[PDB]
Amino acid sequence: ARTVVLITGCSSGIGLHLAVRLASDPSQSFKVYATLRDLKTQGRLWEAARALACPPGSLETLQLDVRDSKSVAAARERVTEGRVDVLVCNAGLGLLGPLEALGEDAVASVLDVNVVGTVRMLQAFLPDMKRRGSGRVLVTGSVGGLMGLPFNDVYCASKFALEGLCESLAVLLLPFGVHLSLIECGPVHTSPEEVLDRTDIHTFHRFYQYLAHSKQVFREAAQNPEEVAEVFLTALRAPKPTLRYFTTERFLPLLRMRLDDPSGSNYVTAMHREVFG
Amino acid sequence: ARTVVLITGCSSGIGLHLAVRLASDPSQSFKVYATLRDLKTQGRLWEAARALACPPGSLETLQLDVRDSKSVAAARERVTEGRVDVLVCNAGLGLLGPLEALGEDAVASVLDVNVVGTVRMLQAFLPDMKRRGSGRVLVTGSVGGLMGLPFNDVYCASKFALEGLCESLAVLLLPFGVHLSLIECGPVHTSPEEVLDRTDIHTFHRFYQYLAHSKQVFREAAQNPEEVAEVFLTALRAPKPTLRYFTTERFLPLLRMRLDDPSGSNYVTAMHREVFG
Ligand SMILES: C[C@]12CCC(=O)C=C1CC[C@@H]1[C@@H]2CC[C@]2(C)C(=O)CC[C@@H]12
Ligand SMILES: C[C@]12CCC(=O)C=C1CC[C@@H]1[C@@H]2CC[C@]2(C)C(=O)CC[C@@H]12
Repeated sequence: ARTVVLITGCSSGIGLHLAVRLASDPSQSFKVYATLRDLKTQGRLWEAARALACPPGSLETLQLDVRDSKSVAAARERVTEGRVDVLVCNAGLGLLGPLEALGEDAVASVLDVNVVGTVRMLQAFLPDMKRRGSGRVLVTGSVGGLMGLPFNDVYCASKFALEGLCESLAVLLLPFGVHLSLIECGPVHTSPEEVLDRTDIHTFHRFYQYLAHSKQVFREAAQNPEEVAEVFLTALRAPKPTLRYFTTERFLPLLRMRLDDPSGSNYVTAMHREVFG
Repeated sequence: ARTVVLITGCSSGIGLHLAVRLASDPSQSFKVYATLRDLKTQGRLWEAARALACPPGSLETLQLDVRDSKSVAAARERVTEGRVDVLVCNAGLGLLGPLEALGEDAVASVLDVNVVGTVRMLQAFLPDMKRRGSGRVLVTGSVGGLMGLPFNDVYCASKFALEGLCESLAVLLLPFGVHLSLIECGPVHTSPEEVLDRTDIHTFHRFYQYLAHSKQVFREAAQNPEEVAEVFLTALRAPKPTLRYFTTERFLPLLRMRLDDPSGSNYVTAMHREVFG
């Protein structure tokens, strides 16, 4: 029997690279259900799949919108094996800008996709894993889920939310045989005018500085998606997986500083200087 | 000029005690706008206010539903002074139970009130604080926002979400003169049949154990609301407030263990043993 894997958010980035890495594995051990919110975006996945020569039947695409529990249930029903060995909750949205410049709908959407959509996947797929006493859940996390980043208030809110969701579930799942793990990613290679109308000139200037700083960190530290995707595989094959895997060690010093001063003052000062010099 | 304070969620608990502590201050330095989602619940606030003899005009109630940006805007307009010196984002919901037993609407509501509602308060009130270069924002946090608790997956999700929201905003607000702080609270003195239908017998049994453990921690460690409310006041009067204040030192050892093993394995094991013995 092959390992059945269901991944959300496979139109690009991590989810696309992980789906074709697993489907193309030389051992042919995995059957992958790559899900996408809109099947019109599946072309890059099929072009990457052909390039790694995934065997016929190793990869299938399903439409799955994690904002809708009916779409979640109908994709679950399309899993012909009647079981999901590995569930990868990767679907996600970013949101960048002055908090007061973000639309209310955009805010609600980031939380609904990143947080409620993961809850909807877990409600639909966990019960069967708990009953069989086996199953692996991998959740794409971010450094933004471990420490707060300026102008990413809502995005960070949603990634910190996943840390608390997963850690709470991990405490309960320990003796059930169901393993949950977050894969903590740094940056990965994957109008000024409207913002200026919704904020003050100083905040706008600080946003510019954040953006110039961010592009520089990205240019210097973004990892290839193949390297990040391999951390998922490592977590998948660990006999007793930990709650968190880190794709890089680059942000651990910032992490440790944050974690060693619970008042948060050292972190706030250090991150303001790191971003705004 | 009096310090104008606007507090959300004042029908009971922390928000009710803080509103009457501030309005009854012997110095008469504060004017409090105590807001409630449903004004039919304001009786306990007025009974507590009379008992502490808050002077006439020291305390006013406004209806404010943080799920609705129109209700947020109309309460802002009722602030006759045209300024809010201290904003207290305290409105919040709990959610307890097996993740698969929680209704989709209940999940969405906890996030919308606890997380999006705080975002809506900050969008409505921050810009004026940034323009004046002064203002204090206090957010009620929880130990459940710092570490994951079994059967509180969504509640923890929402409190961790506030940590990432506030920390992200704090990094930007540092030089603006606007101070944001989380007040980290432990427990504070403030049908089996439907759950059994939505989960397995083992999860149900574990829920019972969590509940018996929780009631015991509460009975032994719940703090009086007057003590918790005073930590808000302390943060309010600090000339250079920190990002986080802790109402107690009881959970710091668990916190430190969690923070010293980034893999999360020590935390998961220690919390499973603490709750389930
Ligand atoms: C937001 C971001 C860039 C875009 C991206 O794709 C992934 C990340 C995560 C790491 C962020 C970084 C931007 C700059 C940050 C604030 C730092 O100085 C340290 C943490 C780092
Ligand atoms: C959920 C809870 C009880 C009800 C309440 O009102 C506030 C809290 C926060 C502290 C929780 C506690 C329940 C039991 C927990 C899991 C522990 O063993 C350590 C942390 C503690």
